[PDB]
Amino acid sequence: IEPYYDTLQTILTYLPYTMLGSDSKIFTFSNNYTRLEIPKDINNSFSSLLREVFEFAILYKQLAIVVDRYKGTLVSAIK
Amino acid sequence: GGLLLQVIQERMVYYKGDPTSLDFLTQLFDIVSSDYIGMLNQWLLEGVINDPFDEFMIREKRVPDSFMEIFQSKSEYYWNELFLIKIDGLLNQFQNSTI
Repeated sequence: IEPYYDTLQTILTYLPYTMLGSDSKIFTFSNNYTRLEIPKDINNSFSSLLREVFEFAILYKQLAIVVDRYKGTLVSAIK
Repeated sequence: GGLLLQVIQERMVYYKGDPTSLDFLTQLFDIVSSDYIGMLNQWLLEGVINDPFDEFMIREKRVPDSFMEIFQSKSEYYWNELFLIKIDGLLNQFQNSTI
């Protein structure tokens, strides 16, 4: 199928850095880490699958932002 | 000087709900304060001030040599004026007139 199917193992090379909520050479965050742009040269199927995988990355990034922001600011003991 | 205890206590308010951070801050406060407790214990058990850094709150002051003969006669002013309480270094526990 290789000759008849074109798409960018290379994804798995740069995927761990994106999963940990960090910028990547092929995946870039924007708008205060609220959306992630899937590049060109990722055909329909792979993009549709990644949209499910990238849910973890964005959610974890949001949680990390919250933890880093409210680490020692809140006064209430419960929070 | 003695302002460190105030900084730790101020710092400890934000981490009052965090178990590990509160444990570390409490341990640090306990070990750091031990010298101050030593001074207070000696003062209340033997009536002697020891550490010459002027850290302790109960400030006993030396009479000048020029007035030694005067203060020996009027010992009332020696025993009523040359012992003071340094208000800057007091914790909130001692922030009470009767204590």
